[PDB]
Amino acid sequence: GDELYRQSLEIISRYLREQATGAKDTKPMSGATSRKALETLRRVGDGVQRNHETAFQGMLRKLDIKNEDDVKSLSRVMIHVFSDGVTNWGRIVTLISFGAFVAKHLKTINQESCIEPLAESITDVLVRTKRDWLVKQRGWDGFVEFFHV
Ligand SMILES: Cc1cc(OCCCc2c(C(=O)O)[nH]c3cc(Cl)ccc23)cc(C)c1Cl
Repeated sequence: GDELYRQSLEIISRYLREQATGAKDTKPMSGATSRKALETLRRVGDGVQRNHETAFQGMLRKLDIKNEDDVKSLSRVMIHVFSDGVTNWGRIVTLISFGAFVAKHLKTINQESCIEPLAESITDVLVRTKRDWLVKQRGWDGFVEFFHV
């Protein structure tokens, strides 16, 4: 995906590590288009883990994530849930927020090494399945606008 992929991997990766563990990545992060996306994501996102906790918990249970090898096998189930039907920014937040929910879990069991791979995985599925649509919304820029004020 090049630019779209590089940008999405940064937003999602930082958001997931931010979610499990505190704290920002101080490194400046080819655009402030990314900073604006992280913040929109940070605010619209924290609700979702709240509201869907039971369901999220159930899904994680089925998944059985213990190690890095398990994270590498999640793509098919991840595409399965994501690509059915209608696309919107809200569905994307849900893909990303679960990813953050899964990421928190990864930390608890001291597998924080797995988070980067989880992010790569999520970004692959997002850009592969929804690429054309995303380009149409202008990508991350379209995202911040859709949720603005
Ligand atoms: C990181 C990650 C994200 C995923 O998101 C799939 C699409 C979002 C979604 C949707 C959805 O967009 O229809 N419904 C969900 C329900 C639960 Cl319990 C969890 C996620 C969703 C799905 C999986 C399996 C994984 Cl591992």
